Amino acid sequence: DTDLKLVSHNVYMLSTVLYPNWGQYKRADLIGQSSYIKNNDVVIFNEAFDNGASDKLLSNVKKEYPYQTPVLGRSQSGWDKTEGSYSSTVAEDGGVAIVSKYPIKEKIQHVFKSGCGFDNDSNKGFVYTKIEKNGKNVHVIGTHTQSEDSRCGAGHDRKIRAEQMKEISDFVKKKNIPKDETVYIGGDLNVNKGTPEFKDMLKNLNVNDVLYAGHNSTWDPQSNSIAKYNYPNGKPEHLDYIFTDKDHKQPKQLVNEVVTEKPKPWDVYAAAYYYVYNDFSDHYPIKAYSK
Ligand SMILES: [Mg+2]
Repeated sequence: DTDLKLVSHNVYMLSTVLYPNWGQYKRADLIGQSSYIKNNDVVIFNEAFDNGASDKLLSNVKKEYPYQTPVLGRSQSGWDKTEGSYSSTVAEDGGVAIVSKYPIKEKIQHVFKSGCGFDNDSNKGFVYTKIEKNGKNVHVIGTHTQSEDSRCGAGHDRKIRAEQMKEISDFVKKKNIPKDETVYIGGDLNVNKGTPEFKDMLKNLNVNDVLYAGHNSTWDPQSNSIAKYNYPNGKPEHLDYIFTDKDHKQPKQLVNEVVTEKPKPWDVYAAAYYYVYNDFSDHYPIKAYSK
């Protein structure tokens, strides 16, 4: 009715200056040609860091999703409001963008005030959109929260995520969005399913849990060729979600499906080594919808 089909995907579009050989441009095209990216209402991207590769990706999906936000933290242009700890002086944007098949009526970027000082060179945060479907409004917040960084510390990473999630939920409450409109909150939330922290996330984001489908992890060194390479030893975890605020209208029966679609194999002929991969990113995308 106003309920949406969404995808969220951390696309691993690292800086092509710092990480020249991660197939960023090749993957921007493959993602655009994929099936999972198609036939949704709204797509949330995370780790759209490299400006050129990210803009290519966004361009690759513009015909289907003509209404697009800028990428979080790139500049103040194109936003209805910029808030949080927005910095001109950070070399890296926040990598979050939202595209929509339906007109975006309002777009706000919020760079997180909470974070870690020895990788604070990112405008990480959330992007809020109000979207009009069938003359009615629906709200989508896309985000990407503090990674499990071995330098900041596990305990600190968890506290950072808590505060960042509270920034989102505070934003939602202060926005005074009428309770008869749904507010989706999704992205790479970096909290593993089935953990003590997971219960905290539901409270801090003010969301209900969802029904799950498909694969049982979203970052999976056992089946994903990119994750496998980077962290051969890694435990698969389920880190990407799309939830709705629990005090606003609920979808009929929200599902999060972890999609394991793979592109045709693609290579990087680095001077040092040759490598072949067959994933869009080191994370799998989530598709959310109600059946
Ligand atoms: Mg990552």
